[PDB]
Amino acid sequence: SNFGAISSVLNDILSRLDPPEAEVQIDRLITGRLQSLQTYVTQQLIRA
Amino acid sequence: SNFGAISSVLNDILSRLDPPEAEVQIDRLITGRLQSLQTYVTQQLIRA
Amino acid sequence: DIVMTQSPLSLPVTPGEPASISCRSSQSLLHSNGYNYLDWYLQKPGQSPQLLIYLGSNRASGVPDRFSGSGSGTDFTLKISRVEAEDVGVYYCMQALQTPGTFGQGTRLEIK
Amino acid sequence: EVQLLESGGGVVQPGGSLRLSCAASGFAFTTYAMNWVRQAPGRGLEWVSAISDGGGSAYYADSVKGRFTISRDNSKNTLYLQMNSLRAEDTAVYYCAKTRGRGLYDYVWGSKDYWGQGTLVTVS
Amino acid sequence: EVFNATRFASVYAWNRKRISNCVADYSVLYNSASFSTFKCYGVSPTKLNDLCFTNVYADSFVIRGDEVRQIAPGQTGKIADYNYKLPDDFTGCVIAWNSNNLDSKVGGNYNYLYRLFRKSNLKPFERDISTEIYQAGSTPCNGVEGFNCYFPLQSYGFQPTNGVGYQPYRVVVLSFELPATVCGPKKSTNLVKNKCVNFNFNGLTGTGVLTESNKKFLPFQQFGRDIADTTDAVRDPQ
Amino acid sequence: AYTNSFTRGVYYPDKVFRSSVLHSTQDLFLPFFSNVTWFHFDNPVLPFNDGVYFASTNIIRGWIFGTTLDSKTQSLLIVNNATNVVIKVCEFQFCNDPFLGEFRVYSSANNCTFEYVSQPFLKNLREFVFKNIDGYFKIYSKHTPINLVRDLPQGFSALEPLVDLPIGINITRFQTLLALHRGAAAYYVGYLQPRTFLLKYNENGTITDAVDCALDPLSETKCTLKSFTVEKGIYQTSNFRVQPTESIVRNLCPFGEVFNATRFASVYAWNRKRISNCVADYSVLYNSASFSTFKCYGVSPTKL
Amino acid sequence: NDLCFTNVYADSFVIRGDEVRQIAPGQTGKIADYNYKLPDDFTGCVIA
Amino acid sequence: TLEILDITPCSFGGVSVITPGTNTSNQVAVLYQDVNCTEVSNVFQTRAGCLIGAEHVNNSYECDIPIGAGICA
Ligand SMILES: *[C@@H]1O[C@H](CO)[C@@H](O)[C@H](O)[C@H]1NC(C)=O
Ligand SMILES: *[C@@H]1O[C@H](CO)[C@@H](O)[C@H](O)[C@H]1NC(C)=O
Ligand SMILES: *[C@@H]1O[C@H](CO)[C@@H](O)[C@H](O)[C@H]1NC(C)=O
Ligand SMILES: *[C@@H]1O[C@H](CO)[C@@H](O)[C@H](O)[C@H]1NC(C)=O
Ligand SMILES: *[C@@H]1O[C@H](CO)[C@@H](O)[C@H](O)[C@H]1NC(C)=O
Ligand SMILES: *[C@@H]1O[C@H](CO)[C@@H](O)[C@H](O)[C@H]1NC(C)=O
Repeated sequence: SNFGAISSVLNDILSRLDPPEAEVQIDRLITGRLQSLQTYVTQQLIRA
Repeated sequence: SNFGAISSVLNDILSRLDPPEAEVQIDRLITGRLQSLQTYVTQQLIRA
Repeated sequence: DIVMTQSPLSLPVTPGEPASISCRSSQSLLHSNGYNYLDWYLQKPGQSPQLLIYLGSNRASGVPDRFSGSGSGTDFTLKISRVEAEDVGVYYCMQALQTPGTFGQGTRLEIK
Repeated sequence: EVQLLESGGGVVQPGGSLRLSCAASGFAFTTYAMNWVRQAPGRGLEWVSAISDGGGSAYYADSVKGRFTISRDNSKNTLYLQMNSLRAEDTAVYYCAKTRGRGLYDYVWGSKDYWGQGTLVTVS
Repeated sequence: EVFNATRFASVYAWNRKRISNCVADYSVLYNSASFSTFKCYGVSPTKLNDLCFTNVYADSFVIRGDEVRQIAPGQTGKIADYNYKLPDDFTGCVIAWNSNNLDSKVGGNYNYLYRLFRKSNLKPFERDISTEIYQAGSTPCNGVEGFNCYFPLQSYGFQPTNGVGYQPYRVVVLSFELPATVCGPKKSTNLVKNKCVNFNFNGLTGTGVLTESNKKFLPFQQFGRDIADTTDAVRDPQ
Repeated sequence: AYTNSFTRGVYYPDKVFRSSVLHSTQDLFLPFFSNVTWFHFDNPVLPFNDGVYFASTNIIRGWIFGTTLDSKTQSLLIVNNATNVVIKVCEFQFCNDPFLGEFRVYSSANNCTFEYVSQPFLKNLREFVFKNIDGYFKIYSKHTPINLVRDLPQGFSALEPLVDLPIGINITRFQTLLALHRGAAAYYVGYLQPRTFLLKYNENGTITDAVDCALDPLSETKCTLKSFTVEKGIYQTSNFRVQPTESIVRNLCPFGEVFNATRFASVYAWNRKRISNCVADYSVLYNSASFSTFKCYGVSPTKL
Repeated sequence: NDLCFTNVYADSFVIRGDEVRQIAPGQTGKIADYNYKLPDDFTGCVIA
Repeated sequence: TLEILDITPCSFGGVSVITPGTNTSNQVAVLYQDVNCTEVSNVFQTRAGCLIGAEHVNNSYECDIPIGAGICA
């Protein structure tokens, strides 16, 4: 999932972008994926 | 709650703004409302 | 085609007096949109002719306000309130409906 | 600002050809319609030909079907009128004159607000 | 034939060139002191020689220099709303350079032309050529211009005398849509089997190990994915 | 003609291999159990409507494609010639009787733009899918030996892409192409809608069956459950809402003392009027034929 | 006037009145890449 | 007009099926949650929404497919 970034896959937007705006794109991807993994860990804690 | 956006009601900021700034404002509203909903679901899971 | 008639052709009008100019059409020039299709012109001697009134009623560009066209269907009339030495010219009439663009015989306005 | 220039037209042997060129300076020659007018010395005007935008639609009057050849250049803003089989009754003041008409029911042969400068063709 | 084309079209009826199945050299485009505006969205101008795309469109028109700003994702104004619309997810880039000595002349060049009048904002990548006049008043024009009845198309009026922002600026838009076919030069080396390598298979970058696949493909299938955008199998493009 | 196409109209939605996986794709597809029109010389005019499924059962040779099918616009005309195919996206004249006369459906090739030559396409059932997306024109096909030619034959078949066509043309109506010959053949026409299907890929990497996700309420559960054998129970599939219809919406400035006033002032002694706290009607200002000059800057005259 | 710094650097050069826009963090151009590149984490101020 | 009005949101809700398993049968019933379905076969209006496609009966059973409010298929 893009999470609002221009592409979901990490290496394509690393490949096709300069660091000043890739920093923005990677930051939005990290925010989305960190939210997803935290949701998973919380639900595993309740299930455990 | 605005969650740091321009206005909490959706249709006014969709109306009085161009679409490119409106995507950022809608994104801010979605992040706030989504995180509030996730907080409610997690509290409800623990209470259940 | 459209058998056209401009009458009378030679018009000796005193300057300052109004002059009435007519052109007649065999077929109705009122289209389905409600507008009139016949155009009024003037030719100065040695100077190229101008559109004076398009579509029977409205301002062509640069035409003074005392020139006014009238009429509906077949019987149309061109009127000038005041005639001066700059108003000498020969007045024509043209349609826009059929394939041949039919002109008038030319209404020569003369100063006495 | 807006004015029309002509070129050519003079002494010519009948039964041949001639060239008359109409160049425009200050208008949108692509969008405006275009028209052709003959005027003899001693009687008023007669329409001979008309064209719509981009070529394609070419119209002729009753005596001049096939006798006259019309052409248009949208790049160099020039109007041409290629001449064939000249006659002594074609001795008239020939000049290009433009039309308003840009609407659907404006009828390209219709309301012609400007007229060109003018030149005389002598077929003798 | 796109850049040094003799005549560019007007912005309402701009010309489209399809670019496919060739190798593009973007060094001559970024390495030119002629292009005033070189601003690229979604790609960097430096790394354009290592990206490989399915198809490239070239859109060419002439605007005044003051409104090269409007040719951008998510801009407003006249040209952006009625003549030329770029979407907000635009990939590719727009460039411009001054062309006063080719498109502006003494007496005004009245060939280049733009739409000012239209009832609605234009869709991105759907551009019209229509010449029906605009009715701004209440009276139906019925195809008759006059008062409250405007022809929606008029010229720019290019003078050499006017300021730098009013000079004709030839705008060429490049667009990239990401089986890639249009890409610049690099040494297509030999395949390395059974080793942990950094593959670049026709732009599909990544790392991993490369073995043969025993699973049967079909002649139209380029690569293989199992689940959740993981590139399982690939074909070499040679 | 009302006929029931059972399960046909399914193709590979992309060029990507998948195996042993369920996949839900949303693309232009022929809906399951659809009302395809049966056409039986005689070939009526029928419109495109964004994607057409053509199935037929050898005097049928090709198709013409376009908007006017005449000089007013560009058009496409794809014909087999029993050795290859010719694909013209040229500009043609009027084709009043579309047939190969030695041919006449190729009317004229003035102005004309594109040409392509490729492999030929060649009871039997040859079924085809034609669509435009993104400026392209993509074709899919498969041929199958059948025997139920009296009606629509049952089976499953997947359609593979043959060629891609970089066209970008306004297409809205089209013909099949049978030359004027004086055997009775039948061809079926389907239409495509943007509906989501769930495809099951096999170990061959092939489609085996699918579910039309708006066909019946059971297949919505197969969509939302990503399976084909729904276990017994109650399944929350989707939501619904009634959509709103016919949306509703719930002092005059002294302009007459500015415009229709008797005595005005000289240009050195010009007047001001400050105007505030009223409701201003500029539609009366704009709708007047007296104003020989109308110009302003920074605002639009209609949108004031 | 209120903030104290461990080290303050001043850098001076002459460019064109167009190329003032390149002297900024995260910018491209001839001056921005081949003559004077500002870092992305630039904590400073520019005067022309 | 200076009248007073009321705003109640127009009807929404989840749709939900009743399936007995595909290997048993292919018929399904559909439940529309909290709809007084005068508007969009056999209809049954319960407190748990109204049920389309299921046959009302009189005698009671120990049931297996729950719907709500004591009604179960
Ligand atoms: C089919 O078309 C190709 C296209 O050039 C041509 O070369 C070939 O001769 C044609 N064959 C027949 C049988 O018409
Ligand atoms: C085709 O070219 C001829 C040659 O100039 C031209 O007259 C005609 O208008 C063109 N037709 C189209 C549809 O472009
Ligand atoms: C295609 O032509 C039809 C004319 O029937 C028109 O209605 C439609 O808007 C055109 N579409 C495009 C994309 O130009
Ligand atoms: C498909 O795969 C099966 C087993 O996976 C194999 O037996 C068969 O030959 C393959 N090919 C087909 C059906 O064309
Ligand atoms: C449905 O609405 C009608 C209209 O008033 C009402 O009479 C009926 O009792 C309602 N049914 C339920 C179950 O609320
Ligand atoms: C169920 O019982 C009620 C009780 O009176 C009766 O009215 C109704 O007809 C019965 N339904 C059937 C299907 O027998």
